[PDB]
Amino acid sequence: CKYSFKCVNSLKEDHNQPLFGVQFNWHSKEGDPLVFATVGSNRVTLYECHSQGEIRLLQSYVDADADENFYTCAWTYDSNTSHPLLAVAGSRGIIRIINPITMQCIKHYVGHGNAINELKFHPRDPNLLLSVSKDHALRLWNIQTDTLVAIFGGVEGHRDEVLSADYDLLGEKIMSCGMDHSLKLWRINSKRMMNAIKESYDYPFISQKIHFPDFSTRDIHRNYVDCVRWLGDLILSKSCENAIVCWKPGKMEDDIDKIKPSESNVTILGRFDYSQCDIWYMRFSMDFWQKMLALGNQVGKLYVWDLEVEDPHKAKCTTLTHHKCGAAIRQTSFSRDSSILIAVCDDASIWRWDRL
Amino acid sequence: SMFSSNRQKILERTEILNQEWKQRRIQPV
Ligand SMILES: COc1ccccc1CN1C[C@H](c2cn(C)c3ccccc23)[C@@H](N(C)C)C1
Repeated sequence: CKYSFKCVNSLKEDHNQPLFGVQFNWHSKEGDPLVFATVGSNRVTLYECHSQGEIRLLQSYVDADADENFYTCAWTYDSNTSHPLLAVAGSRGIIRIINPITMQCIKHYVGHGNAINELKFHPRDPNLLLSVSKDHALRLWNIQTDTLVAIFGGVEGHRDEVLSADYDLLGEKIMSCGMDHSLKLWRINSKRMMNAIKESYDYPFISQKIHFPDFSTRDIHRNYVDCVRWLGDLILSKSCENAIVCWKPGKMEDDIDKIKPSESNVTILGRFDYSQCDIWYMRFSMDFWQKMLALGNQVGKLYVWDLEVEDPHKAKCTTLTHHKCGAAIRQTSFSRDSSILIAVCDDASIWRWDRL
Repeated sequence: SMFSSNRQKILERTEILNQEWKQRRIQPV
C-alpha cells in the first residue's frame, strides 16, 4: 500500500452523544466544495471541507422529538431540478427527506415497523431508497411518487434485525445481513421487481411482498453480520471476529448471475484482519473507485487497506492514530476523490484525515 | 485470476457511474 494520511483537524459536537453515521455527498459536481453529513442523537449536521484542514459548520438539524436517535443517513438528488437531498432515519422508524440547502424536512415515511438501521440509495435511480429495519425486513421506496415498491422479508426473510444492506455497482441486486447471522441476496433486475419499480412511477399503491431471497448463507460468520458491501461480484462482510471476509456465493467458478436460490456452497477468497474491533455495530466503507477500504476500531484507531493489492495482509496501510482519538469509530467516509477521510465517534468527536 | 477479472468489473462499472455523474450538474449545498 502506497496511501498515507495526515490528521489535520478535529472537533466535537456540543450534544456529547454518540455519532453513528457520516457520509460525504458524492453527488456534488467537480470543483464544488466537499460536504459531509453526521448523524447521532436527534441531530443531522452538515460540514464543508476547506483548505488547511478547515471544517466549516453549515447547518444543524434538530429533530422536534428529543427521543429520536438517528443511526444512518444517505445522499441523493432530485432527478428533475438537480437539487441535493439527504435521507435520515433511526430508532423511531421514520424516514425523513431533508433539503440540505435549507436544513428543513421536505417529507417523511412511517411505513417500517421499529428501528431503521441503514438507508441506501440505488446507484442509477436517485428515487429508489432502501431502508433496513429491526422488524427483520428491507423496504424499497420510490421517493418521487411516495410509494413503497417492495417489502423483502417473510417466509424466507431475515429472522432478526437487518443491520446492513448494499446495492451492487449497477443496481441489479442487494445483499442484506443481520442479527440472524445470515447474508441474503435480493435481485431487483427480476421481471417482477423491474415491473413493480415501473408501476411505482405510474401511481392505494400495492407493494410487492418478496418472501424469498435469491441466495442465503449463514456459514461466513458465527455472530451478527453488522456490515456488508459488494466488491464487484464478490462480497465484503464483517461480524465482531476482527476480520472483514471477502467471499462469493457458490463454488470458486460460479457466476453470480447463474447461482440458483437453493445454492448451498460458499467460497471465501480472503480476510482483512485487524485488532480491537470485537464489539458489535462498527461499519466499514470504501472510496468511490473501491481502491481503499477503511474501518475504525473501539479504541480510536483507523485501519486502511489498498484493495488493488491482492494479498489482504500485504494490502495493509499504516494505521491512522491520534493520541486524543480514543473512542469507538462508528463510521468513516471518503470524499468522492478520496483526498479526505472523516471518522465519527461515540464521544461525538469528528476526525479529518487528508491524503498525503 | 479471480482478482484481476473482479478488478476489471469494478473498473468498468465504476466508469459507467463516473460518466453518469459527469453529465450531471447537481446544484451546490
Ligand atoms: C453504529 O451503528 C450501526 C453499525 C452497524 C450496524 C448497525 C448499526 C445501527 N445500530 C443502531 C442500534 C444502537 C442503539 N444504540 C443505543 C447503540 C449504541 C451503540 C451501537 C449501536 C447502537 C443497534 N441495535 C441493533 C441495538 C444497530
